[PDB]
Amino acid sequence: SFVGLRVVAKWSSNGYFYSGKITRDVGAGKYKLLFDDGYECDVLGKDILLCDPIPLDTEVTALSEDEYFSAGVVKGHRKESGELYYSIEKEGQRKWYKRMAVILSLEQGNRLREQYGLG
Amino acid sequence: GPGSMLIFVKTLTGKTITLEVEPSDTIENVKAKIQDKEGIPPDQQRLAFAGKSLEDGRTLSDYNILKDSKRHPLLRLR
Repeated sequence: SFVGLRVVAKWSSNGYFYSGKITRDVGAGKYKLLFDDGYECDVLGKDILLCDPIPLDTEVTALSEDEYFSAGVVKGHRKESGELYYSIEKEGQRKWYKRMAVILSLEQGNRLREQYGLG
Repeated sequence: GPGSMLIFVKTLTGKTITLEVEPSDTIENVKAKIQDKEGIPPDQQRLAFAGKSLEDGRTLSDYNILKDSKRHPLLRLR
């Protein structure tokens, strides 16, 4: 029933959560995840956030044009040609980011677990 | 150690990993850390930041890449 859903998920205890989709419910409380950047691996259910899109005013980490990740806040989203873009504000300025450019630190994702955790 | 900084590295498979690096770490040391974490031999690794190649013998600081602890560079394997 989670198969096919978009999620944000991590694969290490202290890692960042990345956008992807569940492709299979597998053994031992794990799910096969296909990340948007093409990486596929099994992940623990506890490490999955069923939030799509990430809601307004969520604190996230986003890859800017200058190739740095830094924190920002979600202020909007846009769907174009099947792709999702987030409007994220950093230091007072909004820019648009591809879905795959928006990740969550351990702390940022832990903030979403009570509302959006799987399980 | 104590003054280490977070970086991200995107591998050829599309996986992004994190590393903690010293401002003083050489590029060879970064490649060893990538091997140690992700298993990629250094001889396969060519690293770039923002489209510019990172030379063996230099640090990230020799490229003025590390900033404060708010902004974390994404290096890419090519």
